[PDB]
Amino acid sequence: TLVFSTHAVISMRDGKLCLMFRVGDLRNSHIVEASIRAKLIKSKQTSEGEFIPLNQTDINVGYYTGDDRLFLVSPLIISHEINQQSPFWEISKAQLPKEELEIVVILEGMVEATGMTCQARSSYITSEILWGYRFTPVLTLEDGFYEVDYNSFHETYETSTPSLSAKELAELANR
Amino acid sequence: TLVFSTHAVISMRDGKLCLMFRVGDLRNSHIVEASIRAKLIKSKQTSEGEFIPLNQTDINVGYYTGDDRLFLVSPLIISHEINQQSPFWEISKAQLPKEELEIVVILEGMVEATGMTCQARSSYITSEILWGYRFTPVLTLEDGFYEVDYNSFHETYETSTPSLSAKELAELANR
Amino acid sequence: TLVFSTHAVISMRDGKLCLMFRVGDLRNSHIVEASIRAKLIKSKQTSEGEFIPLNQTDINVGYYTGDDRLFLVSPLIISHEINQQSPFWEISKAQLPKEELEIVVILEGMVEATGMTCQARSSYITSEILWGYRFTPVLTLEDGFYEVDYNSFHETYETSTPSLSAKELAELANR
Amino acid sequence: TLVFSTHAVISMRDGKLCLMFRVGDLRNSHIVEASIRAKLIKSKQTSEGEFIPLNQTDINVGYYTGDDRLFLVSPLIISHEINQQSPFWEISKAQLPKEELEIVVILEGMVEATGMTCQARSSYITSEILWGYRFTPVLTLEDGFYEVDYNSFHETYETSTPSLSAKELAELANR
Amino acid sequence: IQRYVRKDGKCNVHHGN
Amino acid sequence: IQRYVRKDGKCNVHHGN
Amino acid sequence: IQRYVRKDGKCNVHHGN
Amino acid sequence: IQRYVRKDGKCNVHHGN
Ligand SMILES: [Mg+2]
Repeated sequence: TLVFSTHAVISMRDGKLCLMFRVGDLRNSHIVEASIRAKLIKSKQTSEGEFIPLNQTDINVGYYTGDDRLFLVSPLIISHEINQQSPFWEISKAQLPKEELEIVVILEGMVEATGMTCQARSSYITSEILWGYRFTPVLTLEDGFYEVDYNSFHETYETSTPSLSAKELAELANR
Repeated sequence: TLVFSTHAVISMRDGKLCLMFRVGDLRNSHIVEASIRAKLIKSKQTSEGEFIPLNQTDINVGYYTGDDRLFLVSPLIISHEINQQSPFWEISKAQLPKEELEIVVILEGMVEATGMTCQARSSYITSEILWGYRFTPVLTLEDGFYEVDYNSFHETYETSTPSLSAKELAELANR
Repeated sequence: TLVFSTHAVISMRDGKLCLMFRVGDLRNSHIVEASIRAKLIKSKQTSEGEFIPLNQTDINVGYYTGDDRLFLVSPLIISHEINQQSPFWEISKAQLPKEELEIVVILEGMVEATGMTCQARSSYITSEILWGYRFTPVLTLEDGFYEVDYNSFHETYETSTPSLSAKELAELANR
Repeated sequence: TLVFSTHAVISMRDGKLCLMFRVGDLRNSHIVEASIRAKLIKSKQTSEGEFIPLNQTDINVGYYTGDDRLFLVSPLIISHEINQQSPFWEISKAQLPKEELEIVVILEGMVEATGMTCQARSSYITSEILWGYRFTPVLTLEDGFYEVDYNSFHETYETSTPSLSAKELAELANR
Repeated sequence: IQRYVRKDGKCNVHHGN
Repeated sequence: IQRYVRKDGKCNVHHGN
Repeated sequence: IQRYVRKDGKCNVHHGN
Repeated sequence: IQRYVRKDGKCNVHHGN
């Protein structure tokens, strides 16, 4: 059994469009100085003529706000907000699948029990990002009890989501 | 005997409203690369319909100014300034107790003597945050002598403090 | 055999002028918390009269964007964008060679297999920076196969590049 | 024999007023992930009535520019630029000595040879900061040879320096 | 209201494997 | 389209030495 | 004025346990 | 012009002790 989301989701969170994915914890320990980071792998040719194959570019996940330093004790849903400075700013539902790209996700931290440091890498190909979905919750707050269902760790349902590019959605908003 | 503040306080510091708490040192060593960070745990449903239970959000404690990298050799009073970008911006004295939230506080650093790395976690529930109080000092500057009284480490007294929301206090200030 | 670019290149990338150099990976392991940083070594006398010999100054390589935290699994081309805040802002092709300076490049990370931490330093003297060149690609995307040719790791070709100072190029752009 | 500046200096560097101090290297090794940081220790009572004895506040040394991550292979002169956001903004030559404060300086890094991590702390009391001085150079560039004279490591000479507060100097500049 | 984290530092539990 | 990185975490290979 | 930290690096003391 | 740092990585020397 493993702990890292399989698919990624895109949908609305308080008006803004967001790219989301879950990240799993460790049963046998707490991770110190844990940090989540995510790169965007995708070839692109500079108008300048130079063709960079698999150029990488960083993806906002809370670097500026410090919200990329995780307190992982329970599965977390990392949420990228899709803004002007997002590489998906101009990508829409129908536009998604026909993108020749990939998202790498990297989790670093120093394990406590083991006194060693970990790095768990993973990826998502265009055909692994799900537009218009949200993650099934996996944390129920029972009577004086908080509990996770790792049986629903990957489970995702479908939600009403406009098929417009983040940029377009913000353009209509102005009107 | 332990070294991490029990309750948290909120009161004025040079006009601005602040959420405060003490953080203890280590007798047998100095901590290198020590860093204090604090998350805000609290469930909230996006107007969008998705209900996130125990969503976490980072809490300014000097990340931007670098003042979150501690020089801990004596008990310190970490002070969060409550600004527009504070999750308490709209919370007032009478509003406080009826909040279904929690503050997690995390201290990381590499111990010197032990050559190991530590992480001391702790929390505060709505019913553990004290509005209108300040921490009793625990560092007297005797004649050619600085000294702490860990007997007063948790001791807190009451101070005159307006029962308005940080936002409101700043709105009156404009007038 | 080694893994760190010999010469550095300067040319256009989407309009902006950039100082580039390649950085090699490790065959026998992945590097965690890998970070690329680069200093600018060069003596300069303050108009104030004080002469600082070999004063050092940091060089933007993605600190702000976080793009200086590398995911190194394949040779990467670190690209410094030459802006107002670049020490080369006012340097042009013909101006280059007659500069009494040096660029130090530093790569830090914790190796996985070895459980040790590395630092690979290197430099470039004025007579080792090549104006108007680009790095030969070293990553071909064969039929269901990505591959590097470390035989072309240092190989560089010549490209059309204006012989103006970054500042000047931006001044003409305004007109 | 040791490697950390004894006194600190304040004087002009390209118009701006700066607080300076030297920092020593290690003979037997290179330091990775080396970082210089500096706190300002000084008691102050909030207009609010609360008296904080030995409150600490961070001191700009290149955090924002990343210039606080040192490449230490030769004695370096850390230079704090005294700006609006400097705790010395309003302090002038004649004002200096009568200040009840102290500057702590902290150097952290992981040693290479020893595979251990260091922290070298040090301080400066009001009566240890020298106004109107500059550090004697300790790096001569002989014929095809760079060399340090640790005999001049602490040596400091006197330079023409206005006895105005950083704030005042900037106020005259406007006129 | 029940805690997510306890004063001492330990969390509140899961069920897997 | 072929991956650069695999779900498990391993990359896609080179030829040197 | 008495120091908080000494040139060598050691601090100034407490009383507990 | 003489280097401060050499391609391989080693610096340029001092005289103390
Ligand atoms: Mg570290």
